[PDB]
Amino acid sequence: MTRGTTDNLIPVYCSILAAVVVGLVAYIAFKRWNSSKQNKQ
Amino acid sequence: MTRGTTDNLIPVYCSILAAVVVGLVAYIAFKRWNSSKQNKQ
Repeated sequence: MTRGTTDNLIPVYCSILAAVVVGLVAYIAFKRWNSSKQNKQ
Repeated sequence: MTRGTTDNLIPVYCSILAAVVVGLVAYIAFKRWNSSKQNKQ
């Protein structure tokens, strides 16, 4: 619940990283699925 | 480069977490876009 009682701060790397990762995969996944084919992943 | 010579170990929480997060958002995003509408995000 407290997670180190940092209240959004300490976990800056895991937060910024996870964000870029999620969004990134979404930008490519949502784009590739927008119309692009798979052709053997 | 070595990061403790553990080769993917310490960052088990950030790894497992980021994974579930990314995939999750993808399962909902890829599903909602599969046909579901937005109607004001």
